[PDB]
Amino acid sequence: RQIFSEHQMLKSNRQTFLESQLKFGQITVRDFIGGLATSAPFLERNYQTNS
Amino acid sequence: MKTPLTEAVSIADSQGRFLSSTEIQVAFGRFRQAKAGLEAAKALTSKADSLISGAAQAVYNKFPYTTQMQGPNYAADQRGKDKCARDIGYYLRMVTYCLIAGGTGPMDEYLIAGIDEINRTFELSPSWYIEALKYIKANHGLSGDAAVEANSYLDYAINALS
Amino acid sequence: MKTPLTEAVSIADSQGRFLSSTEIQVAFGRFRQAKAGLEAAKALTSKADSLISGAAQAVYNKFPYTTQMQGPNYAADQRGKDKCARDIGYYLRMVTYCLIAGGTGPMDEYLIAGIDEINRTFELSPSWYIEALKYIKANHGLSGDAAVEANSYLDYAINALS
Amino acid sequence: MKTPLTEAVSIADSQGRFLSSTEIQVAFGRFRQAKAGLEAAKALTSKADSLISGAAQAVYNKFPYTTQMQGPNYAADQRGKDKCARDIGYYLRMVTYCLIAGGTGPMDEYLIAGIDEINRTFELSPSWYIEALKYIKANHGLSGDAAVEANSYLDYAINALS
Amino acid sequence: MFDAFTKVVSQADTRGEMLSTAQIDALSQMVAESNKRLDSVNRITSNASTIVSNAARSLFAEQPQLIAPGGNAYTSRRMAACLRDMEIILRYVTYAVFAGDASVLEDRCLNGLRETYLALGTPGSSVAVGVGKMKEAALAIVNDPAGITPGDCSALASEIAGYFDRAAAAVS
Amino acid sequence: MFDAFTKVVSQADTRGEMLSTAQIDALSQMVAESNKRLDSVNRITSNASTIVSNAARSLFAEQPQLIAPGGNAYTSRRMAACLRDMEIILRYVTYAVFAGDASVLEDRCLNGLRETYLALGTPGSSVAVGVGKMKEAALAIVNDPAGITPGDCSALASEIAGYFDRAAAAVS
Ligand SMILES: *[C@H](C)[C@H]1/C(=C/c2[nH]c(/C=C3N=C(/C=C4\NC(=O)C(CC)=C4C)C(C)=C\3CCC(=O)O)c(CCC(=O)O)c2C)NC(=O)[C@@H]1C
Ligand SMILES: *[C@H](C)[C@H]1/C(=C/c2[nH]c(/C=C3N=C(/C=C4\NC(=O)C(CC)=C4C)C(C)=C\3CCC(=O)O)c(CCC(=O)O)c2C)NC(=O)[C@@H]1C
Ligand SMILES: CCC1=C(C)/C(=C/C2=NC(=C\c3[nH]c(/C=C4\NC(=O)[C@H](C)[C@H]4CC)c(C)c3CCC(=O)O)/C(CCC(=O)O)=C2C)NC1=O
Ligand SMILES: CCC1=C(C)/C(=C/C2=NC(=C\c3[nH]c(/C=C4\NC(=O)[C@H](C)[C@H]4CC)c(C)c3CCC(=O)O)/C(CCC(=O)O)=C2C)NC1=O
Ligand SMILES: CCC1=C(C)/C(=C/C2=NC(=C\c3[nH]c(/C=C4\NC(=O)[C@H](C)[C@H]4CC)c(C)c3CCC(=O)O)/C(CCC(=O)O)=C2C)NC1=O
Ligand SMILES: CCC1=C(C)/C(=C/C2=NC(=C\c3[nH]c(/C=C4\NC(=O)[C@H](C)[C@H]4CC)c(C)c3CCC(=O)O)/C(CCC(=O)O)=C2C)NC1=O
Ligand SMILES: CCC1=C(C)/C(=C/C2=NC(=C\c3[nH]c(/C=C4\NC(=O)[C@H](C)[C@H]4CC)c(C)c3CCC(=O)O)/C(CCC(=O)O)=C2C)NC1=O
Repeated sequence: RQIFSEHQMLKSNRQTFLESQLKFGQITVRDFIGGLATSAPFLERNYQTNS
Repeated sequence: MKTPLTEAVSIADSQGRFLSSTEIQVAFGRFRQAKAGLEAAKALTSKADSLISGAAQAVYNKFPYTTQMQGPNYAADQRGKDKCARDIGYYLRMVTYCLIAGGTGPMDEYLIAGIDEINRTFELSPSWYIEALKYIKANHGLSGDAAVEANSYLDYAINALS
Repeated sequence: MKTPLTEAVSIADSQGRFLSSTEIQVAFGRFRQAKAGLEAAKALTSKADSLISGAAQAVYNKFPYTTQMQGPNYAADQRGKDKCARDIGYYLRMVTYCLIAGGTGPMDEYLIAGIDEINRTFELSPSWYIEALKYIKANHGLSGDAAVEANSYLDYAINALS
Repeated sequence: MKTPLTEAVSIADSQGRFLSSTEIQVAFGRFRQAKAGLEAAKALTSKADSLISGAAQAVYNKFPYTTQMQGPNYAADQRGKDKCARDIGYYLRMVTYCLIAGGTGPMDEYLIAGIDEINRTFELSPSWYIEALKYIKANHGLSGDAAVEANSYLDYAINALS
Repeated sequence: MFDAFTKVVSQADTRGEMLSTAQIDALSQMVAESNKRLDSVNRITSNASTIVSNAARSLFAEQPQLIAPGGNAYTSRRMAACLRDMEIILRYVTYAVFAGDASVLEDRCLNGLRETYLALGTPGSSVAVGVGKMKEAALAIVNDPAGITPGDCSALASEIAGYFDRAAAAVS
Repeated sequence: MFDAFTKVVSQADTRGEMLSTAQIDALSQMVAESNKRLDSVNRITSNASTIVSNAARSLFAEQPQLIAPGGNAYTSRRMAACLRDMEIILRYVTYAVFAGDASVLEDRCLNGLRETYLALGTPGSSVAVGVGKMKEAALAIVNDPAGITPGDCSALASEIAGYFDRAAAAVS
């Protein structure tokens, strides 16, 4: 909700591998936020449509 | 919009570097693909209306309950059939758009990204669209490598559906 | 047994003459018909059991009172359903027989000739069989000219019913 | 596990403060709820097996195609009916668990969180479960405020389904 | 972010005195009808997905330009975002009629979403008509007493229609 | 994270010399059969959802204890996570046979996932049998020819079965 917005919480945007790494404690919440902000759906929808 | 040249530019931009021989390899490969893919897209454009009607009839054949029960999600009335065959033509048009674009980008941006919540909200079974795409990939009548990559795009739509 | 070759022989016999070019025109036409009709009859033979169950379920759906009220004419008990689906399969088998024979003769001799007095004596509504034949002609799943003449035979059975 | 006492502790912990009168208001309200909800859960426990069979029969009645067509997702064979009525009893057991827990937490953790992708992968229509939950919420036979909040939990499951 | 009670408390603190008696009788009647407020709120809440699907169902039957290619809600992703926007508006309506104050609905949606729909190119008229139809269907779903004791929902139809009209006018 | 070519480059750099001729003829034959490698990936990839559903379909027919209450894959959420774990394993198999090296499959899932399944209480035996059945079905789906040119798939059936057995043994 913080990184994508509510309208971008689609089943197709979900990073299932990052969620399993977070739930297993392999990555921090910070690294999860970095993984979301560097994800393909974020870059396509939010980076490519802006200056 | 995952198309090969766009994603090559995205790779070179995120790396912060100029273009290398890698993107030119991507390019001679993309031109090799398009050299048959554009004519295959034109052939699908020719056979499109009969393919849409055949897919709709095969969908009514495999799922006969949708023609019978009263319900605005089902195509029992005529407006269901108009809207229904409209989204058949939508699926076929997205297949041709991905054939021209050279990647799964157009279907991923126009169809896939919200299709799950739409079928959840509207009581549409995705298996109907799977049956229609199977009929299209059986009956498109292409041959060779164009036929294989057309079947690749349709199978990608099937795997994105269910 | 109104089949085209039989009635051509009956015409030539009642006229007292030999065969002419008229019967040979009838013959090249009949062979043209059978050249698709035999394969369509085989396809109906393949889809027959599911069509019978779907027609019985559609008949129970449109007329739900027949499943509820006690009566030996109604299919409330199990023997009514066995006999009922048996005469569904009877109707479908007569449709396939007329598809092979090339005329309405087999249904006219096996079904139509006494069906009115039977439904009169047994308190069977013919509208049940009309609903079942409508479901069959909607759900048989054929295509093209074979589908049109299959619908012709089923519509003939409907018009003979009511 | 969204239950009222758990979420009150989560509020007081995330705020970093002690418990206030707000959580005690939450508590006298929760005890007021449980004072009828536990007996209503026992009554649902009593009527559970007949409710499960009635829901399965209503689901077979509204969707008769699932009993007919061959397919491992459909309950045509017997193992489909065993697994099917097993997940009917699963839904009813989660309803009773939320009745005891006092919140939608148990169904949200045991049913809802993955049900969409499961029905997507397995070709299960959620409308079957909506019909079954509608039959349960019609036929549970409770009365009064316990009946209203039972219908609340079942309607929550329906809205989470579609 | 205000209740009814916090609204009376903030007004009494801005006055600087204690709460007057007539406001306390009004709040006592509010405490008597707050559960009454609630019954509509729970029967409004339970049918929310049906409400938003029927609202989009009538809206896209009414304005087929949005479904038409090039339309604002044409794309599958955009159409899912459309249903998400509608469901969010209905949820904050239910929150505002839970707390009994429109300040939560104002705080969470209204001041920004008009500018958002301008900047997005979203037609404010269609979503205004959709919120109006959703509110009409919501009061129509709330007002029917199916398996409910006989009571009076008058003033609360008043309040719910007020919240829906405030949302539809702040959308524009 | 290695290719075939980067593997030969790293080995030649650890040797410190240039690439020998026989390795270049091997890489030329690899470049000739790399598209051949590709057809399996192309036809392995297109049927992936059918592969994982049939694999879980046979596995949960085979071990009904997982579906049984108290079983590890009993809960709906856990069962969805189960199918997700299987689909991830199949995807990294397809990546490793794309790049022609098992180092991507090692890097991505093998090292950690054994300890993950120990810590979770996940039975490694069932998922090992499921990856084995999925690999058997994957080679069975890849090997059949429909309107396909006659070709020899032996060393690539060899390589794909190697990748699947490496995954199943690293799972344990
Ligand atoms: C359907 C009723 C109408 C419609 C909806 C529509 N909205 C969007 C995109 C956005 N909507 C919002 C709105 C909100 N975000 C919030 O957080 C809140 C309050 C909590 C509200 C009210 C925002 C921020 C966006 C943009 C970002 C996003 O993911 O959703 C779209 C899609 C536009 C796009 O290009 O994606 C649509 C279609 N539009 C219509 O056509 C109807 C009139
Ligand atoms: C409103 C559109 C219709 C209406 C409602 C109405 N309700 C009441 C009284 C009660 N309603 C409830 C409901 C609940 N209490 C709970 O704890 C829950 C679970 C969340 C529910 C569903 C209850 C319990 C009461 C009061 C206490 C009781 O019933 O035991 C009234 C009259 C009483 C009051 O003002 O609260 C009314 C009128 N009646 C209509 O005619 C409208 C169509
Ligand atoms: C360009 C990509 C694209 C797709 C795929 C798409 C699908 C789509 N199909 C819809 C409805 C529909 N979809 C169907 C389709 C069917 N139902 C059946 O019984 C048949 C099996 C099948 C015929 C193919 C029907 C009948 C409706 C109208 C039902 C409704 O009110 O929602 C709707 C809701 C809009 C509306 O209500 O009119 C969307 C968004 N829209 C898009 O923009
Ligand atoms: C080959 C052509 C052929 C046809 C068509 C045929 C029909 C036929 N159906 C009969 C009875 C029946 N027909 C029905 C059928 C139905 N009742 C329902 O409620 C359902 C709507 C419908 C199911 C399709 C039933 C249940 C009976 C048994 C009732 C009886 O005692 O007479 C009978 C009387 C024989 C008997 O009593 O068992 C005949 C002759 N027989 C034939 O030889
Ligand atoms: C505790 C909460 C919970 C739920 C809800 C649940 C559902 C659930 N139902 C399943 C299958 C199934 N679900 C159904 C159900 C039906 N199909 C029909 O035709 C009927 C309309 C309906 C009967 C109610 C059937 C027949 C299967 C077996 C089909 C399969 O192989 O996947 C599966 C896959 C497991 C398997 O294949 O055996 C899950 C996870 N599991 C859970 O742990
Ligand atoms: C990219 C590589 C990668 C792998 C391999 C991976 C595995 C992985 N599987 C997990 C859970 C799981 N994995 C399984 C799978 C199974 N359990 C069974 O019963 C069967 C034997 C088997 C089905 C084949 C199940 C059921 C869970 C759920 C455990 C739980 O949620 O409590 C979890 C815990 C967190 C979570 O799923 O949401 C991780 C991290 N994660 C990764 O990021
Ligand atoms: C990404 C889109 C794409 C595809 C799909 C593709 C496939 C493809 N497979 C080829 C060859 C081939 N493909 C096969 C595959 C097999 N033969 C068998 O009998 C086995 C069962 C099976 C492997 C399991 C064989 C044997 C050849 C012979 C030519 C060669 O070695 O490439 C070739 C060589 C050039 C040509 O056919 O014109 C193409 C184009 N090329 C593309 O650009």
